[PDB]
Amino acid sequence: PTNFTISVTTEVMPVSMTKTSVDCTMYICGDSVECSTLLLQYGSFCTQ
Amino acid sequence: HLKRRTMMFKYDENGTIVDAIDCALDPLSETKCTLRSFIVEKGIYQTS
Ligand SMILES: *[C@@H]1O[C@H](CO)[C@@H](O)[C@H](O)[C@H]1NC(C)=O
Ligand SMILES: *[C@@H]1O[C@H](CO)[C@@H](O)[C@H](O)[C@H]1NC(C)=O
Repeated sequence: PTNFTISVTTEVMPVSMTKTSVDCTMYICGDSVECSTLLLQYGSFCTQ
Repeated sequence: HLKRRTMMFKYDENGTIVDAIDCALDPLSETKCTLRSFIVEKGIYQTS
């Protein structure tokens, strides 16, 4: 080669995504206490 | 007078109850009730 080119290029990389949190009692049952009492019998699904 | 409450009881190895938490009392009790432990480590916890 007898010449050269100074090239600038872009590389786009993801780093993080949105941090989400879920309340089980609001999602599965909302505000009803009967569903909350029945959901208490399902153990540690929501802790997991 | 008894009211509709959610409580967590600590059962001894002999079967007796040795400690209790009223989950509606203060934010610390709500933090303890969101987990299943009477001891909470240092950190920030989302509470139900
Ligand atoms: C290299 O290329 C540049 C851009 O076209 C030009 O100005 C320059 O004269 C070239 N150099 C040679 C030695 O040909
Ligand atoms: C459990 O009961 C045994 C037999 O009475 C007693 O020696 C022991 O101290 C008890 N344990 C606790 C943790 O209270």
